[PDB]
Amino acid sequence: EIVLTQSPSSLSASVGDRVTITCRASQSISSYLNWYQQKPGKAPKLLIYDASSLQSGVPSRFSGSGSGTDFTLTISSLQPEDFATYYCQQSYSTPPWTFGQGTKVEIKRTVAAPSVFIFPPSDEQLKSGTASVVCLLNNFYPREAKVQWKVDNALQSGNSQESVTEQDSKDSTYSLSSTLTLSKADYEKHKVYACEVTHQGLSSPVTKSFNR
Amino acid sequence: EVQLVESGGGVVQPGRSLRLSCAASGFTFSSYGMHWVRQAPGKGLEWVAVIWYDGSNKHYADSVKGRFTISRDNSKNTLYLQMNSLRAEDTAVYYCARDEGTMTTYFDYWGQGTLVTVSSASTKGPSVFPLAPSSKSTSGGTAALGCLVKDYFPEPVTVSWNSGALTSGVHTFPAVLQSSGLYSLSSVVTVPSSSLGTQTYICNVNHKPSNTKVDKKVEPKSC
Amino acid sequence: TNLCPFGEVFNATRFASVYAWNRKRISNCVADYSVLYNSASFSTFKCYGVSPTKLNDLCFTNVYADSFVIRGDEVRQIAPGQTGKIADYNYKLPDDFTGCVIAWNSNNLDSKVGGNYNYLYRLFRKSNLKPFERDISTEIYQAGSTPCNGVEGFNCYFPLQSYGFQPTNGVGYQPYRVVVLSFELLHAPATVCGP
Ligand SMILES: *[C@@H]1O[C@H](CO)[C@@H](O)[C@H](O)[C@H]1NC(C)=O
Repeated sequence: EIVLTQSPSSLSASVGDRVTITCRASQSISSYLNWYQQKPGKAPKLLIYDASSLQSGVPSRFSGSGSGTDFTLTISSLQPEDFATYYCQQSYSTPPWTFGQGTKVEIKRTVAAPSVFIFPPSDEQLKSGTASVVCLLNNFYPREAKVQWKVDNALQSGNSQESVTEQDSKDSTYSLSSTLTLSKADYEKHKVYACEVTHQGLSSPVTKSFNR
Repeated sequence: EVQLVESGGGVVQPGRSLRLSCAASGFTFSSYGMHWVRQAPGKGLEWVAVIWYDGSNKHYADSVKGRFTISRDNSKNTLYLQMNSLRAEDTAVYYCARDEGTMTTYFDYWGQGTLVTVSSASTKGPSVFPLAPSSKSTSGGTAALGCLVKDYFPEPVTVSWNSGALTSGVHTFPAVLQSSGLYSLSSVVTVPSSSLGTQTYICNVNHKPSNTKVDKKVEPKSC
Repeated sequence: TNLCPFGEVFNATRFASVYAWNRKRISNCVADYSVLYNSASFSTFKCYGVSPTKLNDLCFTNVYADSFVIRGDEVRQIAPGQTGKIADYNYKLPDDFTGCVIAWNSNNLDSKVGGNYNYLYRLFRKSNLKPFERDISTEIYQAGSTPCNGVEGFNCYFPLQSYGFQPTNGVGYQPYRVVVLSFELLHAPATVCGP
């Protein structure tokens, strides 16, 4: 077998900038490597085949080049349609056809502070014996953000789940949801529930609180 | 021109079997080798199997060699993959791909894929709960509301607003897998405070594997 | 008609030792590799350079077929670039290799009660073997300062060693039959082709 390693695993570039992704093989595979583009949810598409050949229909801004064990795909002018993950795959020693781990290209924009909202558990679910407190971070950049739960000023751990959306197609912002789940009785044993957000766009961590 | 349409994905419990098909259109099927390649949500791309032209010494992959079975049919222009004794780690979106090259092999054309979820859990409809907008209705201040779609299996759930009439400002978070083995998801939407008194806000949640269609109205908070 | 003698190489009754691997040339025929890898278990089929899915629709100048017998764990050494006892002192594949490697377990054929010790392998050599080099010399290896003088003893050993293929062995040590196809595309009317 042959192990392929992409670099970097993720990157952040702006429109028109030249982007460069490298793919390293554990042994020489001549020029028997190809590139694939995959958008979230959609199927992969062929871009470059045999190191440095442009597939028909693919714009000329893409260009692959390499020889031996180290190959490189370059985008001369990044475009908004290029926000996708890029995979390198060798086809020298087959089977098996080995893929790369993927390089997600991210479109960069301006720092934006998240809009923080808190949602207490509805009575409908409180009747079912489970309480789910939701904390929503709307439209922020960059993706790094720390969400901390506090029940009567006590930091929570291991009872919350986070979900993050992909970069928005319109404004290139992220959105995050943190769900804290407790039993009904244990929910009734406390009063203050707070969501604390630490983000680069915020001068200080912001807290959204509510009493039961 | 070149089109590959997959079919057969769904729910499988561990140990059982499932057959997938891939219908091709737009090329001479008997002259190209075919590939089956899976992608586990969260992971990257993984090659599974390949069949020659016409069907001959099919090449598999390890952790699959004795379990799956790839075949084809040039008459119906169809490629088949029969998975046997499916394990939990086989849950993935499966794609069929074509071969090309003098020597070498690259996948020039792919299909949209098909989802296969393998778990011992039971197909269950989701519980939809409202996340009501805050009663502090300022003058502009965009407020947020939404729906918590909890405890369902398997993926996916389709969430729309006002029967698909509200798109701006809608964020449906990717589903998360809970410790109980069921999925949870949250769909939020930001609206002007002015609209809270005027606009009826209803989330439409559709779960096809359990045939559960729920129209839950999210209303402002009472007193 | 005029099909290449692939049957008399793979299904041959008795294989050759890995140190004295047997090379059979294939030319002036049509090749149908669909009668080669019968899937099965533990059987390995790795094509380095040329993809397998197009082997039946390609034309080559010559096809050399090397044949030998090793053990289970030494199957992976039969590959371009790898190193090891077999890859260094027995059978070496070039870095620009353009061919395929087939291997299958033959425990029911090359093993017998009491042990089949007819298969040998070279253990020591003064230097690594170059690609496609065959060494059948039975000269005493000299690991010390004194000349061995045709006999072995202190720092003097025999270069050949018996495998020891018993039907009760482990999969890693059961005898495996290996056939390496090397495809050569020179500058002449290409004789070997496929459907
Ligand atoms: C001979 O070669 C054929 C090729 O398909 C193979 O199936 C078979 O196992 C081999 N041995 C015998 C004894 O037929």
